[PDB]
This record gives sequence, C-alpha cells and structure tokens, in this order.
Amino acid sequence: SGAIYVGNYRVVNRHLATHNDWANLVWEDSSRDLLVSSTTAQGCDTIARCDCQTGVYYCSSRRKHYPVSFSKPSLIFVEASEYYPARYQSHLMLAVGHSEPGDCGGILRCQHGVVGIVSTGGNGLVGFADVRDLLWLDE
Ligand SMILES: COc1ccc(CC(=O)N2CCC[C@H](C(N)=O)C2)c(OC)c1
Ligand SMILES: [Zn+2]
Repeated sequence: SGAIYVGNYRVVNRHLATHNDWANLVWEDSSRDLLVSSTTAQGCDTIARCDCQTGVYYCSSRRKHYPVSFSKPSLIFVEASEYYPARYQSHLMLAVGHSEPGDCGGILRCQHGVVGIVSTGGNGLVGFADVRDLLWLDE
C-alpha cells in the first residue's frame, strides 16, 4: 500500500484504488497501473522532474529503504494477475531489489523528489510506475 500526495491530488496504484478514489477520479491509465484522485487537503509531497536512474525506495515487506539503479521508463511485459490480463505495462522502470505483492505503493525518490511508486515485482526484481512525466500534478 501507499500513495503520493501532491497539491490537490492523490496518486495510487490503479489496482489498489478505493471506492472514494474512483468517486473523485481525475485520471487513470490501466496500461500504467496508475490512478489519480482529487483531495480536499493540500498534499505533503514534491515530484522529481529529472532523468535520474538511481534513487531509494521504501519496501514495506522489510520495513526498510533500499538504494536502487533502475531502467528508464519503458514498455515491459507483465504476467497475468487477479487484477489484469497478461499485457505490456508502459512507463515502467525495473531494478534489482526485494518486493512482494503488498509492497505496491512504496515510493521511489531521488535527490529531486518523488520519481514513482512500486507497481510490480519478481524473483529479486522490483518495478516502479514512473510519475515524472505527469507535469499537470504541479498545477
Ligand atoms: C515476488 O515478488 C512479487 C510478486 C508479485 C507481485 C505482484 C505483481 O507484480 N503484480 C500484481 C498486482 C498488479 C501488478 C501490475 N502492475 O500489473 C502485477 C509483486 O509486486 C510488487 C512482487
Ligand atoms: Zn532526480
């Protein structure tokens, strides 16, 4: 679990969005596993606007942060789950690191701010949904 709170927006994994997120929908994209809802309170977070390929993510299944080197946002095949059929997920960044299904929503940050959120995992891999291209989150 986890979310990004920036301005009057809440960014969550689309597959973990609540009834309230859908009732206050701003934008969603199944191919990216992202959903953004509107909030009444002003949010706590800054979005990175950079090309960093290193950063630190929070891993809930270890209660720890880990440093990672990650690939640039790209189209990656993701196996079928209870949430989606087998498909290519876009704007996904992979890194070697620990992840379990409940780790989705953990934030990845660099020195410039929030880069993205955990969205996939595998045997010693962790995948992050990028948010740096969503310029409208800042206005
Ligand atoms: C072994 O580590 C795992 C195993 C399985 C997963 C879960 C996973 O990847 N998905 C299930 C939820 C929707 C995801 C999507 N973006 O399509 C895909 C994991 O997530 C962090 C770590
Ligand atoms: Zn950066």
